[PDB]
Amino acid sequence: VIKQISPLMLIECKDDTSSRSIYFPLPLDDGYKVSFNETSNEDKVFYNGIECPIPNVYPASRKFFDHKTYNNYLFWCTQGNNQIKKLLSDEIWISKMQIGITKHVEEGEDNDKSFYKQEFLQLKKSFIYAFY
RNA sequence: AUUAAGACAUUCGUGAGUGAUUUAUUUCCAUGAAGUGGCGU
Repeated sequence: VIKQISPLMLIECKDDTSSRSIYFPLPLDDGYKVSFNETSNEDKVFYNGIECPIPNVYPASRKFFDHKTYNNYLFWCTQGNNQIKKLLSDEIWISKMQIGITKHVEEGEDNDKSFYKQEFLQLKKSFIYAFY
């Protein structure tokens, strides 16, 4: 019966019929322009293996890639009026840590495993999961 | 039938023990039980 299942989508349903804003993770080079090998036979890299031509990442806006200010992996993106709308991961999801026990009242039970910690996530109000 | 299912942050636990509303302080200071005699030169 089931033939095709689309990847799970993050959909923002705000108000009215309007439209569904499909949210995607930010590509790992959002505002970074990578400038690969200027072919001059020199300055290669060994990626645990064979030749690879020395990526050069610039802030696409010069300096170089500073990894102390790299946060494209904490962002989610959606279609805009010719610019990318960036939403932080912690705004989409809310995290909760739950303490759980077994009251164990009785008389002779061994209190040996009566404690656990559970992480529960909550999607923001105007956010739904969807797939085809 | 899906890295699922199942599980009270619960059991025990006195806001309690010690502790003078006590110490210091004159109901005292001033003050006359006193004044006058009267009647017929």
